[PDB]
Formats: sequence, structure tokens, C-alpha cells
Amino acid sequence: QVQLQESGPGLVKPSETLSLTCTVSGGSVSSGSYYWSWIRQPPGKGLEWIGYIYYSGSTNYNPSLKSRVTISVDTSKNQFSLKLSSVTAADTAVYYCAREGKNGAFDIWGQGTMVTVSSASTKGPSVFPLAPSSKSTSGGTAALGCLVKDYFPEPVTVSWNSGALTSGVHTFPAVLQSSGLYSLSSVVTVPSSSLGTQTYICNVNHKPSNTKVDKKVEPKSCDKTSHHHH
Amino acid sequence: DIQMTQSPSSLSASVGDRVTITCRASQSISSYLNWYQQKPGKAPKLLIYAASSLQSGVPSRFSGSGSGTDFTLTISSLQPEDFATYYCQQSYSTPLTFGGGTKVEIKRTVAAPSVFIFPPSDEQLKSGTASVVCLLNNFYPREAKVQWKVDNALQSGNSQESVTEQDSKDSTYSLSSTLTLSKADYEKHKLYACEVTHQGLSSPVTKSFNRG
Repeated sequence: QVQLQESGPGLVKPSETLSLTCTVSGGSVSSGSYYWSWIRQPPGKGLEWIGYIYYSGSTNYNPSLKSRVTISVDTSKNQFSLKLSSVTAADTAVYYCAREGKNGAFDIWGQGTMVTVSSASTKGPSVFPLAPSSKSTSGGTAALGCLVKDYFPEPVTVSWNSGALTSGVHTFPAVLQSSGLYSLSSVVTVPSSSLGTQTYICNVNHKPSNTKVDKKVEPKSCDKTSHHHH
Repeated sequence: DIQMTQSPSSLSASVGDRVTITCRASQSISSYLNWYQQKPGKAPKLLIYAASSLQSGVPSRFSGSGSGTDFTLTISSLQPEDFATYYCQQSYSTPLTFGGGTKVEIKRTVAAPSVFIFPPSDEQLKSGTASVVCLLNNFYPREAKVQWKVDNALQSGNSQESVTEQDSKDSTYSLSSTLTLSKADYEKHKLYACEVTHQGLSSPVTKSFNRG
């Protein structure tokens, strides 16, 4: 099967150029005219078409993005890249690479990569545990999770036990804090029986700051003194 | 530039209902108009090419009609996994343009939320910050009211919340409300309450803790 993965920096400073490269695996960039193209989407807004390049190297660009857009092909690496210069805050969006092929258009898209346009520097996240306890259970099941706080820019990805855990997982959309940075929470519902015996580790990854952090989540250990049995 | 108008912007429908979306173009584009399904956090997915042809892998419950300027996308019997936002795109002449988008939400019976509260972690307290998280799991509708109370004092303006999207299976929502204070303010108070008001609740539900 043909897949499209995208890459490049997810933070550019204003009035600078954007570098993005989409790599085609499981197929060739040489099939007469496929119309490899780029489409961006501002957060909470709709889709906007940027432009395309095909086998010959001819290019059509969206008018508003003309003179700022340049797309090219590397057939020996099976790649096509996009360059957008003099970038403003209104260019912060998720960028998708897609191929417009044969009937209609856009049969295959990429994973999408977000580009935040900021003068600010990249800040990695702080991962705090949301430990399950008596007040964190309501009936047969109990809740636990991970708080990923004070990071920039988007996105982060959270996985529990290297993907082994999926049923009952809820990762919330990030929010702008009152002071600049992003923050989200990932939680998971579990039966209250599996508290003392099963291990829960959230795996947070922040590619912009190249930061990976695993954090074991254990039941709350209250230390306003109790009595302990040996 | 070819302008694409989509109507309606938002609609709620039940499982098995017949859904009808309208996309209108400024000029005739014959049968060059594609339909895409974009779920939140995912890339768009091609549903219909030409104007009525079903892309391979797309269920038969999707169908599109239209030719020239006025087009229609129709789902015969809405499934819980059909919750997404649908865009129409003309494929006639450059520049390629997309529609305004139509958010399709799922209607279901009332579901009450189960409320969980999390005190700030010890690791976060060493950093000088304290965040109290209140969690509402698997409920409907999306409309909910979260009110914090610190020592029975009604808090305001220092909390944020985010909602998940509809569960692909049971069509419920989940909501987390995060109250963040300085470690100084957290140490200077005892009681911390989370008051939840919802249609699924006969009376407001409050989860609270007090060692802080």
C-alpha cells in the first residue's frame, strides 16, 4: 500500500521560510501524472489548497500564496518538498501532503504536521501523574492518568504502556493556558481491582523539543501518617 | 477562484437517521466535485469522487448526487462511527477550493457523567504550582457546567476545560476541568470542591477533597 509521511520543523520564526518534505513509501513518484500537492488547515478553520507539482515539474499555485510558494521533486529519493517564505502568524496551520490521482482528486493524504509560527522558543513539557485513589473511583471502575503541562508548540502524543493499553483511554485536546503555553491531560478508566497489581505508564512525546518522557502512575501514597503492616 | 458554499454548518441526528448535506458552487463544474470525511485530529478521507462514485473501502451507506452547481451528500443510516466534519471540494479548475465544512454530531439519550477528582501531584508541588483536575467520563449531551469551590468559596476565572469528541461506539463525551493555583494559594486553603450540573443529574453532583 502507498503511504505518505511528512516532516520538517514545527516552529518557524516570522518572516522566515518554511521547509517541509513529504516522503512517498510503498510506491513511486513516477506514474505519468500524479499531482502531488500540499493542503493546509488552520486550527478550527477549513481547508485551503496550496498548490501542486507533477512529473514534468510544472506548478500551479494558489494566487494569494504565489511568489511565496515553491514546490519541487527529488525522484532519486522519492520525495517532494514545499517552501513558504516570509511567514506570518496567519500561516500557522496543519500542513498535509496528498496526491491527486486518476479520477477525482486526493485519494491519499499524509499524517499531517502542524507548523506554529512564533518568535518564542521551544519549551518541553512537564509530566505530572494523576494518581488514582478512593476519591478517584466511582463504583466498579477507577480513573488515573497523566497531566502534560506547560509546553510549546503543538503537538504532543501520549500512549499508555507503549500502545498495549487502548480500551478506556481518553486523551483530551490541548488548551492555551492563561500564560502562553499548551496543556492537556490523558486519562484511562480501569477496574478498581487492578490497582495494586497492574502497572500504568504514560509515554509522552514532544517532537518539537525532542523530548520523550515515560512516567509510571502508581496509586496515591498518602503520607499524613498511617500504620504500615510488614 | 470558485467559491463553495456548504449548508448546514452544524446538525444533530440519531443513529439510523437519513442525513442530507448541501454543497453549492458559484458556477457549473459538471461532475467534478469530491466529498471528504475528516474526523478530529485525523487527515481528511476521500469518500466520493466524480460526483456520485464511491471510493474503494467506503461503505455503501454514503451516497452523493448532483451535477453542475448544486450537490448533495447523503448518509442512508447514520452510524455512531460516522461522526465527523464533511467538506466538499471542486476539481474543475485551479485554484482548488474546499467548502466551509459541516459538523455532523450524533443524537442519543441522556447519559449521566461519573465524576472523578485528582489532587495535585507531589512532583508538581516541588515546582511551586498546584493543579486540581476534575474529570467527567462518558456522558451526553456535551453541554455541562463545572463550578469549583475552595473552602465553599465559589472560584472563577482560574480554570480551563477541554472536551473529547464523541466516542465512536457509545457517542458519549468526556470532559476535564483543570484548576491551577500557585502552591502558596493551595496551601492556604482546606476544602476543594467540584460541582457538576448536567441534564443527566437530578441534582448537582459534588466531588471534593480537603487536605491541601
